[PDB]
Amino acid sequence: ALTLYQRDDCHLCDQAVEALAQARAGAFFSVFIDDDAALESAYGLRVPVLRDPMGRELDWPFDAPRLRAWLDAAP
Repeated sequence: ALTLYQRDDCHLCDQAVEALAQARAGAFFSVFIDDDAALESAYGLRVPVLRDPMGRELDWPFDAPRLRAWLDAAP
């Protein structure tokens, strides 16, 4: 499963969600940075950001082909 770091009320984050569906990425779980100072400082200017089990990260912007390619480029 992937980890999608995002914040509440963000069009870019909603778009990442759609990219995950269109690229047919597998399972993913959202982690909202809003109430986490540490996550805010680390991803506050980058969200939405995708992170895989290996620890690799893909920062917005990314469309279906970039996402699907990033996934297939692992590990």
